[PDB]
Amino acid sequence: KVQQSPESLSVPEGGMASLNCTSSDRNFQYFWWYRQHSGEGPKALMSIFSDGDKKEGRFTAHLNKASLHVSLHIRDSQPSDSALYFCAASEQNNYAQGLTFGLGTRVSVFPYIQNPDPAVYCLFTDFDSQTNSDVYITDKCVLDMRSMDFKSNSACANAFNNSIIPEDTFF
Amino acid sequence: QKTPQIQVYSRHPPENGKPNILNCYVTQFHPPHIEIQMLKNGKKIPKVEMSDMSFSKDWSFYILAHTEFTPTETDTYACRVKHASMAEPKTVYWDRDM
Amino acid sequence: KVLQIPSHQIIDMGQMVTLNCDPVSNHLYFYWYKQILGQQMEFLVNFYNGKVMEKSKLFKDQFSVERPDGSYFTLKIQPTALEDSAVYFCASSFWGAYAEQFFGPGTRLTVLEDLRNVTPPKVSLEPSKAEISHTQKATLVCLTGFYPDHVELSWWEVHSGVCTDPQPLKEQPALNDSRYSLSSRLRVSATFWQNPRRCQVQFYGLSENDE
Amino acid sequence: NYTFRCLQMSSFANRSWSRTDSVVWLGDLQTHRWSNDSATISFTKPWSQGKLSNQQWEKLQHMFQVYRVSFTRDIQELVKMMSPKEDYPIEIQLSAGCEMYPASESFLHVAFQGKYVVRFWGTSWQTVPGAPSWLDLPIKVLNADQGTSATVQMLLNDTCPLFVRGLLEAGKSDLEKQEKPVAWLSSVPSRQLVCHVSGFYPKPVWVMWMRGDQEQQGTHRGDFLPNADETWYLQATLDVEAGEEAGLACRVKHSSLGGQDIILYW
Ligand SMILES: CCCCCCCCCCCCC/C=C/[C@@H](O)[C@@H](N)CO[C@@H]1O[C@H](CO)[C@H](O)[C@H](OS(=O)(=O)O)[C@H]1O
Ligand SMILES: *[C@@H]1O[C@H](CO)[C@@H](O[C@@H]2O[C@H](CO)[C@@H](O)[C@H](O)[C@H]2NC(C)=O)[C@H](O)[C@H]1NC(C)=O
Ligand SMILES: CCCCCCCCCCCCCCCC(=O)O
Ligand SMILES: *[C@@H]1O[C@H](CO)[C@@H](O)[C@H](O)[C@H]1NC(C)=O
Repeated sequence: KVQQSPESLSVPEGGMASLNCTSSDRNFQYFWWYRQHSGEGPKALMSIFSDGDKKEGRFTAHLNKASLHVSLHIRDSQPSDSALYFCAASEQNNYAQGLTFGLGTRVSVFPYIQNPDPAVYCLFTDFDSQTNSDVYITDKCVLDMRSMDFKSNSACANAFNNSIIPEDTFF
Repeated sequence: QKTPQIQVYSRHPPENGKPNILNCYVTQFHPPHIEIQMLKNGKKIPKVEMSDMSFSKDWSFYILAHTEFTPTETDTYACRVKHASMAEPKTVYWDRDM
Repeated sequence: KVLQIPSHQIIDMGQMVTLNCDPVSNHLYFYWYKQILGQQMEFLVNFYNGKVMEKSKLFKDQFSVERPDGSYFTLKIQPTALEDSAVYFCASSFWGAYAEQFFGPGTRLTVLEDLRNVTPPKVSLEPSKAEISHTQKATLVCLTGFYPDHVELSWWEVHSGVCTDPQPLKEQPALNDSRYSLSSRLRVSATFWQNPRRCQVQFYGLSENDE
Repeated sequence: NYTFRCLQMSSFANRSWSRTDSVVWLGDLQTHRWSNDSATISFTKPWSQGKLSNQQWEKLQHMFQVYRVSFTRDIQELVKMMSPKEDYPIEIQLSAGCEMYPASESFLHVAFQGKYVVRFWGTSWQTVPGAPSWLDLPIKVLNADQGTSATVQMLLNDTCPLFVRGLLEAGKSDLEKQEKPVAWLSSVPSRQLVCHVSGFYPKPVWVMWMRGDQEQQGTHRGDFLPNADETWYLQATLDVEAGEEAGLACRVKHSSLGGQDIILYW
């Protein structure tokens, strides 16, 4: 067992996501971070096993074998950072081992929608990033038009009117 | 490229006729390519038992050859080492004291 | 690069499945990992040179992992619970521990009671007239009876502007053998929408060797 | 105080011909051998496994197999990419282990063609003063490899000390054995008086030529020489004058005798 924190983090483009991880056995003070995007194979992000900091480009990691506590710091968060981050402890003196992961953390990096004005067509588009049988609606989607350099949220009169709608909405 | 030192000495006090083990200790050589032979009266002694090759703190390799023998007041025992750093194969005769 | 093929495999209960893996050359430490519904990554087995080592509790009594010389590294479910329907990942290591493990793209397994429920989905590519007149930007949405649930809806490739749902939505959640529905929108300009001058979903159904 | 020592001897005659042999020493006793020929490391002692479990060891056994083969292909790659700075034949020696205190210090030293060029230290490989300048890029590359760096680190920080403390418990019956030395006198024109001492264990022995209360300050003590059966041989000498040899004695003190010093009169 390796306990991760939190269930989910949410960072704005440019901010820094910071995660936690704790081992309960004194013989497991050698940690890994593995990142996995949806329906894709996990990739190793970085190792620690040493009492210090460890800067791997845009990533910093702090370990304290003393209290078996680790941290991963994703600074200057990219949109392409939104993923499931796993953490595992390896055993001291093994030399043939399975990576045994914790429950993992879902990170959601979002863009700050400057100049938005929400509207439903029943698609609710161009809105605030803080706003979160017969009818069905899936969660937000960040569509980013690289050609026009414009990124937009997405998701028949009062159908979408189940959650909270802003006070500046066209219909 | 270091030239080997050879030393030949009995395990027990050499009593004529009594069964004794004859050691040949080869030290201070490089590279480890070496061929050691224990000779009684000239011809090579069949069951010449070699130890494992090891090296010292100064990286110089060393090895031990040993075989059983019973000394007499006639028979001459010798250790012959042929090494890359030697033009001629070196031989040393057991001094009858060691 | 550690390769797995294929990739999306649907099997009927009682008949054995072979999951092929082609690890990275020079590596001699192999691994199998199971992830169901995409939640938790789970260790099953590790192999080295000629024999297995650590077999976890999740490694069923009905499983077998071989690696003959020249061939693949194969986990074999034989056979074959409806609880097996998940994603399995192969992995390479080179070092036994303390070093990167390389994971494959995974194989999506789907064990099913009645394979007669396997039905492909219908793609359905209109831009809102109210959108372009108000913002000069027009969203086009593609949205239907998929099972289970091997689709991958895309645009023709235009990996720009378009987004897709994180996982399909089960149309009838109250049922065990339910069809799934996924959404995918592309955003178009006023100059792209108004111009007079394909939404395909890559689906995996029954194999070429099935009656 | 005991020094655990894994010595690795690797030869490279040409491309195709190469052999790696190794021997493991705890103090002055051999515990392991590993020939180029063998698939597994062999135990020389009944206790060479220490207190590691069978699985503990089998996993470690694999790691070295994966190393031995990798160490060869790599070195032969390092020469193919080299030239003309390096060429065959090539000799590589490697010494790694850890020293023991009541607390420890591990080491890894690499020597190339007899000269000591590389050591591992802390978290990284580093060239040692005077070593060939061309080793730098190669060492840089080796340090951008984390997995190797990490295995070497784990072996040096974690395993060596643990492994050794096990052996020290396991081989207690062999390490603390006591063997008595038998001694004899001889002479050889330089006249020179040799005092032979053989069959003693452990290694510390006190040998001196005497005239009563007086230790002869002219005694030449030879080098310790190994017997076939894991005991020691030593000799002591003293150049003498014409009449001076009458009245001299050889005294031997060892832990195996316990007050019972060996005194041989000439
Ligand atoms: C003529 C110059 C002689 C100078 C003497 C210096 C001797 C060098 C001392 C280093 C001895 C340690 C031997 C270690 C070799 C490692 O390179 C190797 N034992 C493990 O590294 C692995 O190398 C593999 C290829 O053989 C792969 O590249 C591995 O990458 S991986 O992604 O598969 O994990 C990678 O880790
Ligand atoms: C193995 O031991 C060495 C030396 O004690 C460790 O190397 C030091 O690690 C810390 C990391 O916080 C650094 O402050 C030092 O710069 C390192 N080097 C030296 C020379 O002290 C190393 O971390 C240990 N390895 C493991 C896996 O625990
Ligand atoms: C190659 C020597 C194997 C001998 C088996 C002894 C097992 C104990 C290992 C601890 C020694 C640590 C030094 C290893 C460094 C290295 O040679 O790469
Ligand atoms: C050493 O071992 C390797 C691997 O088994 C083998 O290919 C090679 O021929 C051996 N070399 C010698 C000199 O014995």
